[PDB]
Amino acid sequence: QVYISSLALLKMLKHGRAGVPMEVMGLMLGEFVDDYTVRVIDVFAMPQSGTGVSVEAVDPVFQAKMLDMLKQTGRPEMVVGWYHSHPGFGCWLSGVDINTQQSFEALSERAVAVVVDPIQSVKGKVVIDAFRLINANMMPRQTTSNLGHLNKPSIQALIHGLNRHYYSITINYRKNELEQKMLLLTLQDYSEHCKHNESVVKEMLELAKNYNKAVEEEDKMTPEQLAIKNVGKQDPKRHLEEHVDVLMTSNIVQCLAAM
Amino acid sequence: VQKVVVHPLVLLSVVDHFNRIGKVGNQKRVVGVLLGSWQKKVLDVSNSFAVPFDEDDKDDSVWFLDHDYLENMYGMFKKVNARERIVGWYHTGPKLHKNDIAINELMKRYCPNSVLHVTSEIGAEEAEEVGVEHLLRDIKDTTVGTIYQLQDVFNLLPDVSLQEFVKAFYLKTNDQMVVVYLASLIRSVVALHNLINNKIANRDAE
Amino acid sequence: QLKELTKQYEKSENDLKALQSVGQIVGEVLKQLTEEKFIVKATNGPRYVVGCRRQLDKSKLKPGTRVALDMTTLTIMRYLPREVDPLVYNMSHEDP
Amino acid sequence: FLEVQEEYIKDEQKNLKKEFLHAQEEVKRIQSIPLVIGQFLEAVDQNTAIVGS
Amino acid sequence: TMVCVLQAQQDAVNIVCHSKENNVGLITLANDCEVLTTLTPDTGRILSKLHTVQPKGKITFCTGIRVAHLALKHRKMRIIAFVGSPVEDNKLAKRLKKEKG
Amino acid sequence: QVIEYMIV
Amino acid sequence: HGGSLGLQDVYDLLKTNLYQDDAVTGEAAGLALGLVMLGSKNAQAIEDMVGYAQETQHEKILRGLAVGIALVMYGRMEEADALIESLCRDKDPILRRSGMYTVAMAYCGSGNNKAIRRLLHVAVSDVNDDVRRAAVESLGFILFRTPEQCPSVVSLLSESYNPHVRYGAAMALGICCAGTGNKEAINLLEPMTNDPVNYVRQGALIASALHMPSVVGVLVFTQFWFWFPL
Amino acid sequence: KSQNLRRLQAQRNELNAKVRLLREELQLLQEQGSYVGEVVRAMDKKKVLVK
Repeated sequence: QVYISSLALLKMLKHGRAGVPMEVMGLMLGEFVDDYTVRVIDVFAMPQSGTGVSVEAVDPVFQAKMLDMLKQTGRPEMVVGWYHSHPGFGCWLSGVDINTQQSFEALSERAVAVVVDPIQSVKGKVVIDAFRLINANMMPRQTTSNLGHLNKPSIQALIHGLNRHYYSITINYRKNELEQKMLLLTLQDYSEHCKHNESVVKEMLELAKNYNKAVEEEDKMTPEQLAIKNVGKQDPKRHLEEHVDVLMTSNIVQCLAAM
Repeated sequence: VQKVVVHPLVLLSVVDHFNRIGKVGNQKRVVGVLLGSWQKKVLDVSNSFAVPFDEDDKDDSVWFLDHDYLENMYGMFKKVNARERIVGWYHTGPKLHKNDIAINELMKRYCPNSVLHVTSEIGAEEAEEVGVEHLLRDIKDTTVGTIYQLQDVFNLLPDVSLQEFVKAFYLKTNDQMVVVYLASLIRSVVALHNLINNKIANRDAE
Repeated sequence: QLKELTKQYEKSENDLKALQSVGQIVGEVLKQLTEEKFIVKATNGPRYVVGCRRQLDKSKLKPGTRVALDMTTLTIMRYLPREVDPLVYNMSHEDP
Repeated sequence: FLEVQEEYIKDEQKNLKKEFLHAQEEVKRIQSIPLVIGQFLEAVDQNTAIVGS
Repeated sequence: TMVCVLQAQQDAVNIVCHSKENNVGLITLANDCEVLTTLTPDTGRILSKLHTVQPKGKITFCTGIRVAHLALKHRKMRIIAFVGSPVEDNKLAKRLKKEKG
Repeated sequence: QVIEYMIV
Repeated sequence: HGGSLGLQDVYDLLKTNLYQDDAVTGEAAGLALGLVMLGSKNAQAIEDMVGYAQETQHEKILRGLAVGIALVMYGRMEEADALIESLCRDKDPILRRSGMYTVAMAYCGSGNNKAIRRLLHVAVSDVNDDVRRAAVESLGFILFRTPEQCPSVVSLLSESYNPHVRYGAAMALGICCAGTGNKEAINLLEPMTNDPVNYVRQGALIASALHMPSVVGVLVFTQFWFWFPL
Repeated sequence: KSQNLRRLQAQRNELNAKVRLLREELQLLQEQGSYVGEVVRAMDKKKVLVK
């Protein structure tokens, strides 16, 4: 349903992550065709107060004047709606609703905002969700059976009690091949080759002595998964595997390119 | 003086900007300024306007402005974030000429370092790669899951002189080969330990 | 009829903008400037890991510094100097 | 036909390695500011314990 | 409009700003081009160019015609072109025939 | 030995 | 849009009116293609539907690459198989979805297993849990006449990660035993049910519930996304 | 070929079970933490009397 250019996603994460928690805000720009398919191309970072920002961020001269400026040498069409930048927890909007819900119909019903999370999303899967005006009207969309993943939110009572008003739908994504593609020696005996095969073979010596002690010891009188893998005195044997792995990616490969 | 780092924030911004100006005609060196922290190695982290580029179509001897518009977006992003200073400016790929060095010089106003050349490094995207690693789906990063100068070029080429160097090269290879032989052994042993673990496991599951 | 209400009423508009504020819990940073995240000790509270202000002066955040922390999100705020009790009812006043 | 789904299994092993080493990465959101620290005491089994907050 | 640029040029620019949203401007007919301003309802800061004014160099007409051509093209348009100087010779007429208090 | 130089 | 659902001139009228709906015109176009598609397998029509100026912000990739696949099945199976191409490699996820759908009747009679296999590797290369849904749909629509073996094929691929494809498998194999209760459907149903997989639950339900026009009505029945009209 | 194929089924099902409890592991840890304590022992129908 709701679409994004994902430049709005990166400027979104930029403005959010830059200003935590401070709940930074802004408002994006796009176009409407039907019920709720909203292409969002650019988010507009409206400025920050001291520590608590509200409807006062809806300024005359900043969004009006700069909407004229990047209307001229940039994004031409009308705005969509706002956003909000929840740090930490996730998505529920208690004091946010009185500062956001009444603002929409001043413009249009074709107006969404979105709460994001640049703290708990360290991921490559960032928490994004728009919503509705279900302040009132408890009075269609076959969806293939209610869309799936909003019968799986973090089902928490204050969140789901917020979801009575909220009703998120989807977040689509676009990108192009160009952008995709874009994003996608030596050292020899300085001291290097010696002093990382003079090092690691010594831990292979006495760590293989402790591997000897491990195989001698656990051979008999062993039960219950070696007392839960020796959480204590970690860790024999695997250490040897790791050591073996470290040199054979190094003492060959760039040495190979030496040839 | 250090090099440049990168943030693909400005890369997606300029790429979307040439998705903007790509109407009928107008293959244009669209110059827009950057704002961000400038110090030792940086990127000038965020883009700006352009005052879009048109000369005649190729007669590139006439300019774009305002300096008050420089401090429109650069001035009123200070109301949003105050960490920034202009150095960076871009244009299209890949051709440059005296127009571009004349906007380095003529429209200078700070810009000591701004190549979009020794400052040549295309960065890491610190602390905001969450908006990159979500944007690195189908086909993935690797796959994830998988005359004077040229006169001085060949001054440092010739080496077949194997007496000394050859012997040395032979030797090092031998020593490192040995290391690998030593290793490729203890992982074979611990692999065999996993074999007897699996065989006694399924042997007891009989 | 207007300057009176402007001065001694519009000066008292400050109650809403100050009423918007939220207050900040205090604590002592057990240092370990774990770079992007520090471990602080609240006063009657647990030790725990906190993120940072992102343009704070980290280089002088010494182990054993009173720092103010956010309540809901809990990121560290503006620092504090080392406190004093009502030792103000001790030093600042006696029988001289 | 049993050669058909032979090409299925190799692709599924490869792609489950793709999203598997991609799938040790979605668990790293639960470690996020701010998390209370409290010392570890006795381990009892596999992935549970009796940590002391 | 867009007005190009020590006694005649001073007076001719000082009244032409506030003579007539019909935004003012101030460019030159100099070398490598100075624009200094755009279409803005602020008119008096053109007078700010009068403080530290310095005509010292060479005049080029057609390039400044290209300056007002662009800066007024990407906004009616009017090119006010002051001259007290010999303009040498070299498309200037026939390009803008389809251009148009 | 570049041809000669299974581990994966 | 409704009018098309209810039922050369007709075709072109639909296009004109179906190429303007942009709500009613989307569903209308879908229905139009469906009841006019048959099996023309003509270059003109194909390219026309394919290139509706990239977007025309139409309902989900033109009802899921409707026109193309529909007409392909409508006229043939060999030429339709040849076309699978665009959607299959088409950049847009929707294009690929459409391709999968078309490879929906193309080579029925459990046909060119080369094609099947190819689809199968695309059936696990899908960007998300959708295109995979379409892959399952195609699977179910093929392995038509033959079966008892279909269950085994779907068996291993039935349950896995991204619990959207799991449900898809159901429909893909559901069709195989329309028809009949067993050929391993019952065996591979109970285990799949009673699970959070929200979409999966519904898939199980429909499987439990479960000639050229009868071919079509199930092929569109996996467009359980859009509205009711199935 | 079918026997070796079912060995590959064992490999694929094993890795798929790994990604099962990793995926529902990352949604799983959003639940609660059990307490711990000594008791004086029960008397009756269910019962404990913990402390």
